[PDB]
Amino acid sequence: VDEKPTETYSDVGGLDKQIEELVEAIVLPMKRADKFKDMGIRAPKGALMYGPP
Amino acid sequence: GTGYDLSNSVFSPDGRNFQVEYAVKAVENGTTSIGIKCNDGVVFAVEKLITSKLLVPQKNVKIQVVDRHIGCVYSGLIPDGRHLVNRGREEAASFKKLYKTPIPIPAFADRLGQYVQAHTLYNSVRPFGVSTIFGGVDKNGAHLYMLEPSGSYWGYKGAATGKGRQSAKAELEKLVDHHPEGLSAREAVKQAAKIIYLAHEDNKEKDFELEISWCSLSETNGLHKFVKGDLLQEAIDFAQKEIN
Amino acid sequence: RNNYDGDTVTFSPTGRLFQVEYALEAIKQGSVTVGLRSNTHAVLVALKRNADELSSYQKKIIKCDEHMGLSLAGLAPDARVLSNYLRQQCNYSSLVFNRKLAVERAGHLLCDKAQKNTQSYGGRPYGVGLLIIGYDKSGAHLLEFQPSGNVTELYGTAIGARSQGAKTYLERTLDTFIKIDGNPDELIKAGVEAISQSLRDESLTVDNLSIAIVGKDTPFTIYDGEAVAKYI
Amino acid sequence: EVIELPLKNPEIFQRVGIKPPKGVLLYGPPGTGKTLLAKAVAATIGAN
Amino acid sequence: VDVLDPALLRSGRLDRKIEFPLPSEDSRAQILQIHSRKMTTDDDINWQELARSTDEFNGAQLKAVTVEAGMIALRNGQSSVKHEDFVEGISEVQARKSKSVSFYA
Amino acid sequence: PGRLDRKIEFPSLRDRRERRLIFGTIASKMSLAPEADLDSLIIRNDSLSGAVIAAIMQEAGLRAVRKNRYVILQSDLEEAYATQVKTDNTVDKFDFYK
Amino acid sequence: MSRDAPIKADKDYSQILKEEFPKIDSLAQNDCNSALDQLLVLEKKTRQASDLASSKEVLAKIVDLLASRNKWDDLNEQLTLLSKKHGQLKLSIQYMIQKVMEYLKSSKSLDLNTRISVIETIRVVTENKIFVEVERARVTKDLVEIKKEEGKIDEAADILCELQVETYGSMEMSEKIQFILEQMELSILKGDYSQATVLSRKILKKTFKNPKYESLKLEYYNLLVKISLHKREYLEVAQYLQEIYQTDAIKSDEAKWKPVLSHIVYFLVLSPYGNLQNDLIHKIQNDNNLKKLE
Amino acid sequence: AGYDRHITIFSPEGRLYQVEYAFKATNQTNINSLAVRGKDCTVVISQKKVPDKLLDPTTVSYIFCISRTIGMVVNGPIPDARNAALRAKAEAAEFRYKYGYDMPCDVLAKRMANLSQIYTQRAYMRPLGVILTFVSVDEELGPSIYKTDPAGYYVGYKATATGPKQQEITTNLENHFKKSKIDHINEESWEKVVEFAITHMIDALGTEFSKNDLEVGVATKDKFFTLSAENIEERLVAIAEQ
Amino acid sequence: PGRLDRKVEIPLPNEAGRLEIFKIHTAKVKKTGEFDFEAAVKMSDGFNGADIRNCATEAGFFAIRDDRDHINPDDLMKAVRKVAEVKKLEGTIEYQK
Ligand SMILES: Nc1ncnc2c1ncn2[C@@H]1O[C@H](COP(=O)(O)OP(=O)(O)OP(=O)(O)O)[C@@H](O)[C@H]1O
Ligand SMILES: [Mg+2]
Repeated sequence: VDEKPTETYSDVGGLDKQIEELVEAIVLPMKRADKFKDMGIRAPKGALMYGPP
Repeated sequence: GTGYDLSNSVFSPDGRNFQVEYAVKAVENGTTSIGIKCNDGVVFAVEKLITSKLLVPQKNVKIQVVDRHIGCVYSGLIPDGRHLVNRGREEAASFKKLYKTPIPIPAFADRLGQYVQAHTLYNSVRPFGVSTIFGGVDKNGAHLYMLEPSGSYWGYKGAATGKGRQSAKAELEKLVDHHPEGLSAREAVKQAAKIIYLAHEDNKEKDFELEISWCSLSETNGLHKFVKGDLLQEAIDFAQKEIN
Repeated sequence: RNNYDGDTVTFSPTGRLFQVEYALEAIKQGSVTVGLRSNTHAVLVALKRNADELSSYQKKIIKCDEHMGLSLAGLAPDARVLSNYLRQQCNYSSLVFNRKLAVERAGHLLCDKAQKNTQSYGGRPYGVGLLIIGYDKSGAHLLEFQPSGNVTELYGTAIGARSQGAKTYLERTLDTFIKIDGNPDELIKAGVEAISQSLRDESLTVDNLSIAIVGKDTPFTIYDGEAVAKYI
Repeated sequence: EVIELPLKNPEIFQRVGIKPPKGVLLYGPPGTGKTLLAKAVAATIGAN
Repeated sequence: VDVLDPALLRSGRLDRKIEFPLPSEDSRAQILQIHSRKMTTDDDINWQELARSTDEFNGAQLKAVTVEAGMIALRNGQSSVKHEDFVEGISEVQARKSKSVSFYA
Repeated sequence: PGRLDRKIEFPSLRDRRERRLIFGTIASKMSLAPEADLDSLIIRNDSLSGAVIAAIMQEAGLRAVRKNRYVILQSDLEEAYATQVKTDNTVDKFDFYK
Repeated sequence: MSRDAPIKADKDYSQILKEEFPKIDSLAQNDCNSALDQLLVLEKKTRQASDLASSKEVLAKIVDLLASRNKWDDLNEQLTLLSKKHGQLKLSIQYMIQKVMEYLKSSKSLDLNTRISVIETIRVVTENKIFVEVERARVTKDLVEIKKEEGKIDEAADILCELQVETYGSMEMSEKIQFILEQMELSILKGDYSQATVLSRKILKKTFKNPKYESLKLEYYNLLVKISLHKREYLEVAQYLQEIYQTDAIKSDEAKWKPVLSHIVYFLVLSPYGNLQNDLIHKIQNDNNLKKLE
Repeated sequence: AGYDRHITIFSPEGRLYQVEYAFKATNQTNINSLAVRGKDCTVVISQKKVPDKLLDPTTVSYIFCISRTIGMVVNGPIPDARNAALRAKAEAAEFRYKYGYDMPCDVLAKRMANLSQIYTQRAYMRPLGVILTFVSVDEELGPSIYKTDPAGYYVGYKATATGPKQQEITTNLENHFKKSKIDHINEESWEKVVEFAITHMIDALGTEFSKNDLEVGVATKDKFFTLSAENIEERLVAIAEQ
Repeated sequence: PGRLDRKVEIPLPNEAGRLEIFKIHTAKVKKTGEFDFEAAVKMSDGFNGADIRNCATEAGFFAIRDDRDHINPDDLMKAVRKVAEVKKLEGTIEYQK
């Protein structure tokens, strides 16, 4: 780390649905880890971001 | 792998013709076509995707008729399926002149399977890439086949192909369970619609239009015709009611 | 890879023919044309190209028959074959059944013509898309032709160079031109508006616009020049 | 057959008269749990 | 994605396979305004106009509408960007230089 | 020369004489039963090598221990031969060049 | 298959004719063959799930036949007919064989009746080996014990020794051990101690090391004493009684070690002077057990 | 390295790799056939494997009626199965009106076999992947079985088998004929010769069969019919009962 | 072989055998009581064991959004189609000798 600063998802214009899918993958198994313990599923080990450059 | 495509008659070491398997993959990208055979008929329903909301609605069909009693619906490339039905109308017509009767469904099954087979046998044509579900009613009762682009066919109690074959084969599999008896063609009209509605969650990006056709011995005088008007609206209400 | 072009007779692993898609490309590179219709008329308006300013443009509407007509977009040698084929059928209908050819039956004959090149080794699927209008006994119709051979009926469509701008115009104004019937001027005017929007780095000229029309009491008529200067 | 029966007792394979075998190849298209199989037999027998 | 291995891409490893398309007409619009919140903004400009006229523009090309507008504004010798400068910002990148190459049309 | 003069080839196509001999000598070191016919596995496939004869017998006693049996039957022998029969096209049973 | 009407109908039928079980049993007094054929019609089905359910009803009906001392003959016949047809997969009949054995015990039939029924059961199962085994070995044990009292005890040595070479199954280790020790006991009586030895080498001695088999370990060694005694090898007999001594039951109970310690000592002296006899005799002296005996 | 991307171009061993990959396409439906000779019949019993429940089983078949006295059993794939069946039928028809009599098992099998050779002779068609076995009782040869292969090689037989587990079928048959010392089954009605073919197939594969899982075609003297599933069923409890 | 005497193939799970993998992981997780899953799993294709244990995981991202403490047949079947869809853009399945 070099302490990378935040630039928030709002300054990534458009592409709302993709950001919500990508947030499900990385952000929320950490946060709602209360929910992985309730539900009893396994954690995802990564999310691929592909597309045209 | 690599090799033994680039030709359409070349055997693989495994014992196959690669290019012919790649045909089936094109059929999978095509829209969902099902047939439910019934005890005194057959029902064909098809999922006709809406390119844009500028399309004229109920004026474009992937249903085509053959002779005056044999229904056909294809999944795969839209024009390839057309080309294969035109050949079929001429063949059904030659049979009809020659013998002074309409075709048997087993008769048509043989003839079509030879025309698909002919383009897998030669080096200067690309094999077909459509499945075509067809059937109708004859003396010997109702019958339903589904012809694969490989040139393979069998009878089916119920048949599905296209993007939605994953959902559709499963719904039909419940249908035999709930009715081993046959299920009337009327109640199968309402059924045909629900099957498509759940198969349209594999092509969810776009909107669809539901077109139902049928051919029934006692409620259509052996003849194929489009299901429209009140029968068609009731099926919509049925599918809408249970999906929510 | 891309070694599954080079043959129009080989399916790719994905189940496309690359060759037919590459035919779809050839269209975009040629000129744009717009179709739209009502229920009393079908109208085609087309951007004509020139190669230099001693050249006097190139005709992209061919009269098929007096109740049919088409525009072209893409290769011009491919266009000539199909507009000729299409005319055989219209003449046949007059000679054998004394009957105006129906747009829908026309289109499926065109479909066939295409699938003939697709199966065959040798030849190419045609490098041109046509937007076909007619007015028969069942009133006005408009079909969109493709290299694959798919004919699709539509109230309005566009193919060719930068055609999204015209399709955007069309979408917004779909219902406005459907409801207008009896006034030939308004459908003419509406198509004019669409093709303006299609353009990028150009302006309309009196010799860009070509207007083609068929109706209930309108013979096939091809307007160019000072005939599109009432409706510039 | 190959791994767990000569491991437990190689004495019955001497009566048969063949050499005790060793070696298993696991091959298949991935995600089929060839590693999972290794972790399942590691759990249960509890050897080195 | 077409050259990635089939043992690489598959669950257990990469579980989510999220695609990013070329940005839609609205989505394009949104990107313009998000770069324009760091520089001069005029109320002559209409960002819903510009979005429609960009057809087959990916997001980096849309940074190259907004950057290149400020290049037009400087070449003028303006200390202000106008809406026109943005249209001529669209003509800078298009993957063409305003052509087609044909021997048939 | 000065280093190798003999370049003694070792083949994988072999012949019917030497498949027969390698089998009886492996079947003289372990149990058999009266139903166990070894001279009918050298004709069905024909491009078998010496290591695979050491696969076939080992696997014969793995069918035999599945049943829990002290001898090797013709049912055991056949099942184990169908594993690692080899797919080779250098075989003769599928020929017409005779 | 392709039709799902037969699966439903038979599951229905089995439930329905189990509430009519009293009506059928009363009609059995009237015509036992009229009643039984009702149940047979069910087991003509081709669905194995529903065949398991209708065989439950067969088992109920067949008690009356066994209980009567001339109707058990038609039991013999019935077994034969049910098994040969298809065996209804291999599931249905397995359940039947298991429950027939317990009914034979509770009827208390004549020794003759009990043997003939078991002899016909093993005839059916001869060449089958699918999961019959688990049951078969329990089935044959009913002949052996009846045959002990008979002058047919030697014949019982033959049947039971061959059987376990073909039968193993999935039975527990304690059961397996118990048959093989019984067989060794019948081979002492047959007079082939050498044959007994071969059967002793089948079960590993490593299998004895746990305490659920603790009693079995005691009888086993003691049989190996009798066997090398018979051939008059006193070094082997000396070593076996030493195995018995180290076993926890013998060693801790005050009474049980006594006759064992006395016997090791008598036999060790009778051993041929080896290097083995040397190491072992002076181990005996190390023990404080020995000093209680005089 | 050249030499299965072409029909006609030989390998440097003198083999045609592509033609042999057709002898290896007969496993694609994964069924086994057995046909044996009795003393007044020729029997063919092949699997009917109906994989799915969406299929109606009574249209699934490999046994084709070719002509009044001629059946054919197919091992290998359906598309080529149908091509083989029409040509043999077409030829059956041609022979009768041209030469004015019924068609024997030899005459048909030789003609198809020569036809396979033609299809390999040109590079303008491919070989088919199907193995054909013709079954008949012939007008003066009696029971006849002629196997026509994908190259166009044919040899007659007392008994033949085809499919993935064919080797397991082959040992059982060999041992029978060796011990009997006849080239026939001496059972004197076809109902027990059929039972005999079922009997050997259960033992070879180790599998039970049921009504849906067998197909049986019977060539009898001067007539031919393929048996329904309920008649096959009668046969199957006849086996079980002795 | 002779180092390597058996060569065991693990293949794709078959149509009956994918639902047998599915049944164990639905022991593990919470659910509304489903049993019409077995058919949907069975005629859905393009899967492997790994992706089956992902079909439960992807079904709990729909549970998260809607706000559900269980996996419905709405949550579950929507998830089987989503996993299925991505597998058939890439991950062809490697060739096996
Ligand atoms: N047979 C199974 N039963 C239940 N879970 C399974 C099964 N097969 C696979 N899984 C799941 O998939 C996971 C991934 O499988 P694993 O990585 O072990 O596979 P592999 O076939 O060796 O592939 P690679 O080595 O290329 O990653 C397991 O941790 C488990 O969650
Ligand atoms: Mg691994």
